[PDB]
Amino acid sequence: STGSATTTPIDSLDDAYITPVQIGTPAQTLNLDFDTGSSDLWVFSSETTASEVDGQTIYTPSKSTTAKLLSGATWSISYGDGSSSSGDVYTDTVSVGGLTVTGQAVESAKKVSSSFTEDSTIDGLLGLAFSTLNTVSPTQQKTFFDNAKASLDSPVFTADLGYHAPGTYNFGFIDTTAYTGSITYTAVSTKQGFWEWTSTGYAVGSGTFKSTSIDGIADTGTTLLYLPATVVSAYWAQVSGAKSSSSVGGYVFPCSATLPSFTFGVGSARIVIPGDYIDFGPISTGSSSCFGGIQSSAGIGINIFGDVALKAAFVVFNGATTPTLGFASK
Repeated sequence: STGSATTTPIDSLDDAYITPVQIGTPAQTLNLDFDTGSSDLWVFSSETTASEVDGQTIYTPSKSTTAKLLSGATWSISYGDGSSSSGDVYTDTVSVGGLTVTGQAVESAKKVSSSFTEDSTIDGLLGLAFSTLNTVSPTQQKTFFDNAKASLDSPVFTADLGYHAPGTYNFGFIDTTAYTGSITYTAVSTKQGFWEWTSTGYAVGSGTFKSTSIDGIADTGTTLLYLPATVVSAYWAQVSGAKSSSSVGGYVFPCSATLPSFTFGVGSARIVIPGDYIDFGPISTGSSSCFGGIQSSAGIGINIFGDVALKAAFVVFNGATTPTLGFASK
């Protein structure tokens, strides 16, 4: 089997991407944030504290003839921005782009933090990291990909995120028309539960490439690119007026600037992030100070190849017995 679904930016800045997901019988379609940095599929639901729902579409398990309470199971998760959610668990039928999994754990939110409430466009998350990170207790549950894997034509999914435009998540096949040149594959460590890999270096604009190992995660659920302070300083030093602002919480730059590109290495290959991808717009409405899309990972504890980087590539998440990651230009 295979599946193919369009993923769409939630706003004009590509702050996140949503993908329609069918849950239950009859289908209830929710728009979920596909997140290769976590491993829980959770949804706003009829059980979510009413004051914490503001415009989201909810899953109502009592209206699904295939929903079954997973007795005794609870979940609770925190995210990189300090947002969180928790609740109980059902199993139900879940389909993404024509690909169906029966008995998928669907984690129903009883509580969500302010950040989720305030974002009316995201009805929940669909985790695509390794199932070892799944938070369901006392019996850990498998991700949608993990459940689908054996049925897929090939044990892979691909992320093709757009810049200010829709893109695609495919399951079970590699669309050879979706990228240019060849796909370069690179080793993955699953020891921390993430799609963790090592970039071979970077360049700023038309500058020379610096060969240096940068360990980080391929994370569709993170908006920006978080890299070591040395790398980030080198980038922003090429933008007149750019500075790190503690009050704003990162590098900012004059909105009148033309940003240089940023290149990252994948083995001997190179992915070029155009400068425009690094502009996240005014820090507040009407400001002429703009937020940068490359930020320091210092004090995160890990480097994160988020949407800013991933949207410059066609990315293969290869879930073979020994997982790997593939990157192609597009």
